[PDB]
Amino acid sequence: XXXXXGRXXXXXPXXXXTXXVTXLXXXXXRXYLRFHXXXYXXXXXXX
Amino acid sequence: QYYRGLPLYEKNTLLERLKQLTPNEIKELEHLHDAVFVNTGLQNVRKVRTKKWKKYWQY
Repeated sequence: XXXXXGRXXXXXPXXXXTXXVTXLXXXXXRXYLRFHXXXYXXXXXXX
Repeated sequence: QYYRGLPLYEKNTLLERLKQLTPNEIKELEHLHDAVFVNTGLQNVRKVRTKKWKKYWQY
């Protein structure tokens, strides 16, 4: 019906500023250290 | 009014506008229509999913 010259345009529904736009194509119209290895009792203990 | 995203057209005024346009502008038309269709679909799924997520958080 609406198809024009081999083009299948059929599958279409047919029934501030106020600009006007064209329809169908819109455009303007833990762990804490332990004592060892912490450097005491490694220089100490006079007993 | 709108079919999916597109508004409804009238036969008489429509059959003139599409006669006006150029084959170089049909591709742009297809892509604008894809954009509007997918945008409407995403709007709908957004509504549905937000309802379901509210129910999920409540549960």
